[PDB]
Amino acid sequence: QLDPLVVGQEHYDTARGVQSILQRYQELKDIIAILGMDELSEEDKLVVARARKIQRFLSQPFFVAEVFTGSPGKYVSLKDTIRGFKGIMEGEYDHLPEQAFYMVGSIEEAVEKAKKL
Amino acid sequence: TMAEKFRDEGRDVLLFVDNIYRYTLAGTEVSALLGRMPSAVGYQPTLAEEMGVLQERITSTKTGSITSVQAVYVPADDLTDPSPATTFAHLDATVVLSRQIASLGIYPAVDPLDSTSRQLDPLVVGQEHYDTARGVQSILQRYQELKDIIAILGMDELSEEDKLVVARARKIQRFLSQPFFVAEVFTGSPGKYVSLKDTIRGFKGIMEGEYDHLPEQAFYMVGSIEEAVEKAKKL
Amino acid sequence: QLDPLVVGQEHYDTARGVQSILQRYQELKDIIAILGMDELSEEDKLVVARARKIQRFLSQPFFVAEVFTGSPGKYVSLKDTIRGFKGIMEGEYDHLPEQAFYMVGSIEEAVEKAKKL
Amino acid sequence: AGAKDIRSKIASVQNTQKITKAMEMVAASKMRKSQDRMAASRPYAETMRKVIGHLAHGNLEYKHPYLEDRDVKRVGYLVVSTDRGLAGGLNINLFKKLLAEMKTWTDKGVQADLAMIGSKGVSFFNSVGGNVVAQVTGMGDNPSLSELIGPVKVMLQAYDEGRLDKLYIVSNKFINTMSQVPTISQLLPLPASDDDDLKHKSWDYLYEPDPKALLDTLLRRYVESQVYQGVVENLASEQAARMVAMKAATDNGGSLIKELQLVYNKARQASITQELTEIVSGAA
Amino acid sequence: IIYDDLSKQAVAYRQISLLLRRPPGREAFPGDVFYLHSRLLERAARVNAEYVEAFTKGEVKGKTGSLTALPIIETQAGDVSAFVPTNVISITDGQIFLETNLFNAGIRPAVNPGISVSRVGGAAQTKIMKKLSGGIRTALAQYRELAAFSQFASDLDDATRKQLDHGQKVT
Amino acid sequence: TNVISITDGQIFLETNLFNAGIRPAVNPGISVSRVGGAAQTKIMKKLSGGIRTALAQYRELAAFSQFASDLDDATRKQLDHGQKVT
Amino acid sequence: TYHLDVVSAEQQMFSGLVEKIQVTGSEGELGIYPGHAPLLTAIKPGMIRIVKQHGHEEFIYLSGGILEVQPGNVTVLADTAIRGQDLDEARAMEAKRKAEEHISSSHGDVDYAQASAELAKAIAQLRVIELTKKAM
Repeated sequence: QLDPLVVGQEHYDTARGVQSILQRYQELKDIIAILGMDELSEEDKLVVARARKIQRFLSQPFFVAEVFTGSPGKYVSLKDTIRGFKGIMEGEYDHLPEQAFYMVGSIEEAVEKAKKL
Repeated sequence: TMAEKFRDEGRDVLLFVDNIYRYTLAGTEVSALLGRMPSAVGYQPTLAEEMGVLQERITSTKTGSITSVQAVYVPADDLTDPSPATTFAHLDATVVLSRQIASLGIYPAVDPLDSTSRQLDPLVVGQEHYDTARGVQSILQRYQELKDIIAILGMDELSEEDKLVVARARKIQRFLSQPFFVAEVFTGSPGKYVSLKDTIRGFKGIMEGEYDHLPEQAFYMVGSIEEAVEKAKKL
Repeated sequence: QLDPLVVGQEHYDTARGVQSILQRYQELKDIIAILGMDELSEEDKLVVARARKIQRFLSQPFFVAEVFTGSPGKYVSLKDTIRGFKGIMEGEYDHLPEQAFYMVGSIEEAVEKAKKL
Repeated sequence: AGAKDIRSKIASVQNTQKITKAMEMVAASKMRKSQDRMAASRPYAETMRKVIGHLAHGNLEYKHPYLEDRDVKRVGYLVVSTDRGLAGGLNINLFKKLLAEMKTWTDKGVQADLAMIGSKGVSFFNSVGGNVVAQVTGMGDNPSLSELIGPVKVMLQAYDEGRLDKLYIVSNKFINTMSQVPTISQLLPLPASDDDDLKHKSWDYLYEPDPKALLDTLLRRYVESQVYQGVVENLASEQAARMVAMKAATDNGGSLIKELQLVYNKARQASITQELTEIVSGAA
Repeated sequence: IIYDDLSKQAVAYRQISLLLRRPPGREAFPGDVFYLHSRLLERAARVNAEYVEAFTKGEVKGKTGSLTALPIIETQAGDVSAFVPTNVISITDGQIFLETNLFNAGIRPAVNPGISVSRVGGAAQTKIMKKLSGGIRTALAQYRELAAFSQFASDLDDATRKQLDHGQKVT
Repeated sequence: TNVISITDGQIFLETNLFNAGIRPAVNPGISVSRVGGAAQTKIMKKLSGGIRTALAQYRELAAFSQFASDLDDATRKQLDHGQKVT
Repeated sequence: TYHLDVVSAEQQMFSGLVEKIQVTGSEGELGIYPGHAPLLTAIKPGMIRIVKQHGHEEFIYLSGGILEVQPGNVTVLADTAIRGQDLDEARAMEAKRKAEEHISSSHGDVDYAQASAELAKAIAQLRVIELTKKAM
């Protein structure tokens, strides 16, 4: 079902952009291992930071996993999902730390978490 | 059996089997239909006898003879599979045709390095033929690696005796081409039938610097070598 | 029977050190196979040399194989072997060639055979 | 084991073979470039040595410390080493050749002082326990002279300050694409180069302002230049060693696919037999 | 004619054959799975004017008939060398091998050159296409390995730097 | 393949670890327990969370152990913490 | 004309026959015409003017170096970077620091980094030599 005519170009482009960011970050993990972080370009260091943030933002606390971890669950619509990943990839949330995305739920809660941090 | 009839007339016969592996597989299909238990890799229990009772009628005889040229397909690229291993027990010679040798415009595309026979012994073919063949084989398989050194470091690195091995190997590799009578309607040139002795002459020549002085395209598609010189003449 | 309580701590410790070196040597055989030996570290060329010595020193001439090789059989007591393998593992025989260990009895026969090269 | 594991190992050895073939081709192209950059550096040192010869032992002479021996109380080494692995035996042959002679020297009571080019020698001697006083690393295949001014400034400053008595450069010498040899060679005090000026009865220079201040800079620049030449030859030697080592590795992988395929075929046939026999003998 | 999965016909035949207790063969396919696809695909033929004339009893004389067939086969994990794929590869006159690594990367249709070939070849191709397209296939089959070697190599020789980007245009 | 499907966990003991000295030879990367933290005292539950991650990062990096002389120092520390915890 | 060579330690900056040049010497500005008698001097950082034969003038920038004139040949042994006393002492101090503080910088050969990492991953836990029965 993931083709433009059935999901729309917005959802399709968001999903393809996320995939391509994570693919590039996989290309780069093994350069980071050998040559270290400080050797990447200024363009690539941003791909690294956004890929890590995206990789965090995919996590989510389930309402039923509350028994394993205690943290309360979250339900996230599709609208907020796209508005979140689009916002990360467009460089709009570069001001936050990585862990402001981990197990957050919706993007509007990542800022509220980063303020606590 | 038609070939055996021709043999009884005292002739020399040539029997082509267009794929012996399909003979094996038809044997297996029928064996399964008759309900017999599967043997080594699913092959019929009687594989090496169904093969032998064919391959054993193809022999010379005090009256005539049958030679056989058999196309062979090896499953899973595995020369251990029971069918290849059962066939090779009967094959004397073995010629392999290479896509690459054809890519260079050399026909017939017989790979001289992997093609083999068990008639190549000084006992059977003589010492001169034997060592001429071994000579051209060693030349070709050295050229095989010099042509890699060339491709990675460029020609200029090679020693200057190797710059001559790489000139003799090219002439050998050309002289292995031939104009078939059947090939005219591709190549135009008339056909040539080369007596063995003449091939021994030509390669004994090229191998030992004789004909160093004439260009490599004088050997291509010529036939005998005493026509290589008369093709160089007009080159 | 290979327990600290049965064979004493020193025998057990030597047997396990030998197992560990030979295993570490097994794990390098593919790197050595593909890349050749000169890629190994200075601390993993030494492991390889010590393992290749321990391998030879495990060999012994048998009083019943004299029929096959003439070399007179040797009888090696236990103390005299848990001393020799301790010796090899701690590098105190690193100055010998591998062939000094092939088909000998106690460790002094190897330190002696080395003199003949 | 089982067919489906061995086929995966065959696939990964084939991948390894692709990688080593690529590294061979890359290393060969970089070798050609580096041995061009090597020959491009000859003219400067070639002409500066003729100038130094005419100025130091020509129709007359001036006398710099660097030109005349003195009793060796302690020695310096400029050690050139690669920055990258997979060079084969290159670095360790050199380091052992060095250690043998640093041992031979300290058998006569003299000390040694080390300065490191490249990080492999750094990691090595910082573990064997050498006395390392200046280092430069990460030049890679972009050796530049300005990055070398430091570690040689150290050794020269210590030489004319009296704390060294002899200075060596240890490096590989690129003879052929197929052979490389480690060499320890002297560069202070200046070795004799057969620069005899008997043709130069004919003239002497006009010096602006004076010949001694010029001779000082000439000698310093010459030492820097020869250190740079040593670095560039070590780099081309590294590249050639990597090319040959990766050629070897590709052949080692190709000659192991052939074993894995025999094992895989044996396993394939065994699986077919064991399955079909179970079916046929489980029926009835 | 198009057979959507000849690799599902073989499974239905294996079933209906085992349920009749008939002895099995390799990979538990019935003894004669080859004679199943062989006798099916050997109907796809071009037949000459004498045969059409005799069969149709003289009603049509100028024509030749044909029935071209495109069987489809599914391979597990690209393993072209499995028992039913290597059977059918041995019956047809070519194959178009659709590669998953190209399909995921967005090259659609994912025709893999080099591995895929047509054994009748240019005899079937229209003259203009035979002229223009003659060079393409090997050009791509080589660009696709040059683009592999291009991962480890920067600073490519500008002789190959042209071949890369041309192959990339055409791809 | 049956009893792996029936049970609530698996402890995989591997001989290539046993020989190398790691006794008990539990392989943490392929072992599983589905009851997980619910079957732990809360101190052990608190503490083992970081051990899982130390060993997971170590497994993701360990391919480089045989090249450690050239590794960046920022990863060398993870690759060595993994060894110390193993 | 006479033959001019401008060479650094690293590469050759200029060559060929010339009609005249004007250089800024350490003592003062200079100018070399053909046949100029032998001379040796330092030169300051700055431009150098060449007139290639047939009057084609062009300006080259040199960071320093030494000028050697022989009667019919001249060569300019230029330097790659500004060479002073306090400029070089900064380099010496940085090189001395990096040796005590073990600041081992990385190279920048990304191609070798990628190839080496792929080669390390591909060969990991292959266990090939245990699987095939090679003796070794």
